[PDB]
Amino acid sequence: MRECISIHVGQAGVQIGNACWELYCLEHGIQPDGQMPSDKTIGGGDDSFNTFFSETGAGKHVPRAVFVDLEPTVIDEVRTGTYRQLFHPEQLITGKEDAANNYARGHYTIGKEIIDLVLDRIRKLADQCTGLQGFLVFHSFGGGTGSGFTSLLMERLSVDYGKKSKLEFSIYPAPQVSTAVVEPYNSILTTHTTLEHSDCAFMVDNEAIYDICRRNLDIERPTYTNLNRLISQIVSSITASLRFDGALNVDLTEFQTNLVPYPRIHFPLATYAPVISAEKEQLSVAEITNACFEPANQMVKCDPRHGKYMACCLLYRGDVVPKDVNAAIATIKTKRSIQFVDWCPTGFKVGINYQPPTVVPGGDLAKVQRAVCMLSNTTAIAEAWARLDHKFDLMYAKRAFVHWYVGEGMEEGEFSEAREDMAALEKDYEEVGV
Amino acid sequence: MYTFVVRDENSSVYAEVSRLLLATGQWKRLRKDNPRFNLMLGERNRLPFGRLGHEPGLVQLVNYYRGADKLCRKASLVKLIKTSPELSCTWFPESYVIYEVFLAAYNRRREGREGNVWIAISSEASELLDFHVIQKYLEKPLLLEPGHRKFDIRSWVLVDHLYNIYLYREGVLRTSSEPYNSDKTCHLTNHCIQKNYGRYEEGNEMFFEEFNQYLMDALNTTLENSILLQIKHIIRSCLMCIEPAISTKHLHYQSFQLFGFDFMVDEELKVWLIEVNGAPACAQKLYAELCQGIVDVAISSVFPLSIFIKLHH
Amino acid sequence: MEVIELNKCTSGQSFEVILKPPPSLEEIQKKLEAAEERRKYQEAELLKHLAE
Amino acid sequence: MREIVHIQAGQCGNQIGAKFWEVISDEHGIDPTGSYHGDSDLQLERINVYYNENKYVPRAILVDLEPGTMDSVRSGPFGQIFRPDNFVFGQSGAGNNWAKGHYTEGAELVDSVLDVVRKESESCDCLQGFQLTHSLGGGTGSGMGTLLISKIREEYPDRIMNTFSVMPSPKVSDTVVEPYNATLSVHQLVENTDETYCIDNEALYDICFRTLKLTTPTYGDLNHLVSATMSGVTTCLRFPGQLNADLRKLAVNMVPFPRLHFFMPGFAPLTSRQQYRALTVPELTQQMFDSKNMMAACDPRHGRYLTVAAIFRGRMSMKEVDEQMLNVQNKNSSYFVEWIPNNVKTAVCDIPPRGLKMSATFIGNSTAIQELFKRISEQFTAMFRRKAFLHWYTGEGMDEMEFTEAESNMNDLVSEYQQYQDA
Ligand SMILES: COc1cc([C@@H]2c3cc4c(cc3[C@@H](Nc3ccc5ncccc5c3)[C@H]3COC(=O)[C@H]23)OCO4)cc(OC)c1OC
Ligand SMILES: Nc1nc2c(ncn2[C@@H]2O[C@H](COP(=O)(O)OP(=O)(O)OP(=O)(O)O)[C@@H](O)[C@H]2O)c(=O)[nH]1
Ligand SMILES: Nc1ncnc2c1ncn2[C@@H]1O[C@H](COP(=O)(O)OP(=O)(O)CP(=O)(O)O)[C@@H](O)[C@H]1O
Ligand SMILES: Nc1nc2c(ncn2[C@@H]2O[C@H](COP(=O)(O)OP(=O)(O)O)[C@@H](O)[C@H]2O)c(=O)[nH]1
Ligand SMILES: [Ca+2]
Ligand SMILES: [Mg+2]
Ligand SMILES: [Mg+2]
Repeated sequence: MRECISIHVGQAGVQIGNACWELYCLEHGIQPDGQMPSDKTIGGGDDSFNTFFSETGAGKHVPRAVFVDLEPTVIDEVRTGTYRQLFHPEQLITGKEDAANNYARGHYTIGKEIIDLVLDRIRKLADQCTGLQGFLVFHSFGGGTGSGFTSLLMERLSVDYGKKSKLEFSIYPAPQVSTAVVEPYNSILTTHTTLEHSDCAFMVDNEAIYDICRRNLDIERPTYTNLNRLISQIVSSITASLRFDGALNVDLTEFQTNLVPYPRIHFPLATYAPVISAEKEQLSVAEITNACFEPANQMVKCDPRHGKYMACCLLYRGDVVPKDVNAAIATIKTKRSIQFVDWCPTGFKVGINYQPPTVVPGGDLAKVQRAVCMLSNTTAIAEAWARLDHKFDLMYAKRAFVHWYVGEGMEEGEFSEAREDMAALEKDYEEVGV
Repeated sequence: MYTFVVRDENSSVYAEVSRLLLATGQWKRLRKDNPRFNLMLGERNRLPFGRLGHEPGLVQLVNYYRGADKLCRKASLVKLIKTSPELSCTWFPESYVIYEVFLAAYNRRREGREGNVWIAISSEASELLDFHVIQKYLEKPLLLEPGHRKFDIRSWVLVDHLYNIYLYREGVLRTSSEPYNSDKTCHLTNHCIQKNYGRYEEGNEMFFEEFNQYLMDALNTTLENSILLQIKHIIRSCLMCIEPAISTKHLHYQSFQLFGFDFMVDEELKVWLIEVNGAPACAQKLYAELCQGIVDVAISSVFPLSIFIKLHH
Repeated sequence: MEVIELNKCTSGQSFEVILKPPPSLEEIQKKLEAAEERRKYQEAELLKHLAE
Repeated sequence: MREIVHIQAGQCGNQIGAKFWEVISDEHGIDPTGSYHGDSDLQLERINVYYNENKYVPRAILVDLEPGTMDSVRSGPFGQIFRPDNFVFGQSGAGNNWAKGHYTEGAELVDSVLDVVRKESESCDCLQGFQLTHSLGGGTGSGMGTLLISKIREEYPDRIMNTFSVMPSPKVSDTVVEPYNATLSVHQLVENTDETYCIDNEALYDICFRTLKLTTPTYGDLNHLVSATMSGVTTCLRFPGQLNADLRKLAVNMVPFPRLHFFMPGFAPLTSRQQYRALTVPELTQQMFDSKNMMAACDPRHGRYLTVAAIFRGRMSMKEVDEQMLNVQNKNSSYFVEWIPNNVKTAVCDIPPRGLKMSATFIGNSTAIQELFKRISEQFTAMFRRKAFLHWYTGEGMDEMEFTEAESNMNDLVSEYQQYQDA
């Protein structure tokens, strides 16, 4: 059994981290106090759920998690929340003043002041691991901490844990939900600095989550709690294979092996189905599988029909058997525009976990008998890089807001280095995709 | 008040469509690069589909179907017809894309020495390859009288955001003025290539009322029965074939598009598909009526304030 | 068509279906410290201006 | 960061300053004695931003070269809420003379103000910066106020400086030298503030006359408008929300270039010191973007918005707010620069101000603000090309060169706004 350490950075990472660990606890039968009646090995064990939870002699199951924010108000909610007993004080790390939506303030000015403290607290979690496989890092592209401190931590993790895998869940900026005016700048600065250091990154476009919340849950004005509970369901789909018995994606290295043949192009597109309003009809394997190809169920809005596939995994949860998957795949392939790159086999890796998805009691989502998350590495996701790159271009041509970054010690040249990297990234997609 | 931007200045059709939309006092034209638009009259080339449909609280519509080029590029049409199961195709001339199988079938025509002319117009191969798609030349066209003239038919077809397929009831015959010699002014019917020009009809353009009167008088048949059942068939086959690849049914932005299909009628009153034009112009006499219908069924159906045959609902 | 690598357990199963074959701690520290020096320089010009 | 340190200087500064503490003390449920008597917990969540603590004392410092206005505060209703040691006054006044406030009389007093400032900044868990209320047309708030801003910046170079600055207008004027004091001050503000709300006494007057139908407004009528605005634009600093804003995030999102940091505030519904009908969300949105609701006498239809922040207060449909805000950008998309995408932002706060069920506040960084600086530049030049009234300043040690420099710098400021209006 190899352990996974979760790192939640900034507001988006910490609140999404909060949603996930609530879900993990419900899925594993761990109570808010950390007690797990089903775990007959007290004070230890090497079960699959021990990838994410350690154990105390008192039977407490403790997340292998670090929450770090440059400001206290968000992590303070964890310290006094319903799951307060679950976390160690040393796992929650807060600065005093945040990065003011400024990548440079987060990476340079304030990151230099707190990076060693964060790395130390992570060491205390690594030192309890008999075989630590790597990190899951949760953060926004757009925040000052989420972009700037994350990329500093990413650089430092590659140094201090070189042989270890690093996966990202990144909140991609959408004006529908919030957005500082400078979020394109931060998005690109952090991608350029983190590209070398991340093995696989799952982008979640806040516009996709917002729309799914309005359209499929009939929430008029979705909140962060609406957004995060939906996001954490998808995150649970993705991380379930590390936390449960199975054969597909059982260690972080397999995510790269299954989804990322070409190292820079390491952003799989995630599609999730079904999402059903709790206040509001049981979909079939063929129906939920076909929904994986409707653009309205993607975590990033784009058209996969206009790109090429490099890898494709279907992660089922609930009442699903292989016979029904293969039939649905035969049907879909003769009706949908699914074209793979000429240098990769046209195939699906399928995983089934029999436990139906769990929902948060009193949440907006309804219990369903089966659900599926598709992870596909399509060049079509480059649409999202182009949109972002274009907004960067508009502001950078007048150097609007640049002075706040230079004011923190950054050089104007980091901007254009960053942009040129994304120009190269966009081209890598253009070659593989047509 | 709806808002639109204009990104194709050379479009005569959408110059008129914008001139009409403003003329209702309910539409407002913005600068080229304002993203806050309801409708994009976009550019022929490198239209940024990836940036459409991401503006909060804006239904966005564009006048081009992303992926429709697979029909409107000559190499692509041949590939699409050949490899689509739903097209396999008795109305598309034999075609080969070359940058060998050609030669093969060419010899099978040397065998019985039957009509072995091809276009890219030559009679022997090695003169063509020394000079793309090689396409069987239709040696027995239907010739108009008086004049022993060639022609082609241009049909205007509008696909709306619901993927309803509307055929404009006015077509155009683009006729040759020098008689047909079994030199190319009598072989290529292009409206530019002719300007003998202007003899029989104003501008080498015969409209449907007169072609139908002609066919009634000369051949004892109608435009509908002899030709138009076949045209409606080809349009529907072509566009239903690509409907899955290009449709915007559950997409974050919607599409419509005007197409010009080009047909040829041989002397057995069979219709063949020449090519599909993705950014066509209109006949001057029809600009008014057709552009208003674009506004009526493609733009107002999405943004509320028939000269069309429904091929699809 | 082909279905390969079927792994069953009590928790679920997995398989593959195939439809058609085919920086150092020093260089970072330098960056960090260079930025901090440019900040220091900019504050020095500021206090130098204010002293004028 | 949490704490803001508030400074009010001069006659106008202390009057709009006193009204501001009156309004927001009511909103946060703090009585004139400093005791909390409110019913909602949202009232206490971020009270630390503006109050020291079970009595709450405003983190406010009162400054004047004349005892008069401050004495009125100590004898008014809330005068017993301010910390007595935070009153710092002289006796000779500044004679509506920028040079006296900045160089002679104010210099004598400024070190005693910096003492109180230091005392408050040391009780701060994490200081955000400072907000100064003052007018630009007198001498204490104008001349001493900007002298303070410079000295605070020297000792706290890394904290945010923001001001509410009342601009003089001949329609509401105390003396002819106001264009001189204003031009000298704007020069300082361009260099030493991060964000300045431009409150134009001309606009406040026109609103009281033309809209609230007051044939002869007093300074009280104008200051009712100012306090309502000051409560509006600080709503997001003082109340728990989803954005939870602060002075630095405000500067980063609103100021694309360091010099262009002068904001037009706007309020709806505009009220006099009642209509019992609450407004609808379409009405708040149309009114707050109307020029007739702008607190700086500039027509936004004469320039372009660089950035905009809006806040809606009251119980209403967030979906309707979103619908209306996106509508106004469509009907005006020519008035929002294309090189700053998504440059309009919308916040919602549940607690409305006193007396209203709904209200909207607007903060705009619009290039139309050049009209206000062109106005002041004209008035300055009309007197300065004949060296009129100059002796009041040279008699305090000032050379004519300083006037030449300040004028040129505002003219630069105007032209810099014109550059981005055409970009
Ligand atoms: C003091 O009052 C106020 C201040 C501000 C500004 C502001 C100003 C702007 C602008 C954006 C923002 C905005 N951006 C965001 C939004 C949401 C986020 N969500 C998560 C993380 C970061 C975020 C960043 C504010 C974050 O904090 C501030 O101070 C920012 O574009 C044009 O000009 C806005 C107010 O209204 C929205 C407001 O209230 C009236
Ligand atoms: N989906 C989702 N997005 C969030 C959440 N919280 C913030 N965001 C988004 O994250 C982006 C801003 O990043 P934040 O996490 O707030 O920034 P931060 O890391 O705390 O950085 P600073 O506050 O500047 O120190 C915006 O685009 C918001 O839309 C959340 O809980 N869920
Ligand atoms: N197989 C064939 N047999 C006979 N004539 C043919 C032919 N293919 C093309 N032609 C002739 O060649 C002419 C050239 O036009 P064609 O339709 O081939 O390309 P094009 O793009 O120049 C027309 P447009 O721009 O209007 O779509 C046609 O008008 C037709 O008369
Ligand atoms: N809006 C407003 N303006 C004022 C008030 N008092 C004075 N003014 C204006 O402020 C300027 C005079 O400055 P004042 O504050 O009296 O001078 P100071 O005490 O030396 O700083 C003139 O432009 C007046 O129009 C007030 O209470 N409200
Ligand atoms: Ca155990
Ligand atoms: Mg934060
Ligand atoms: Mg006075």
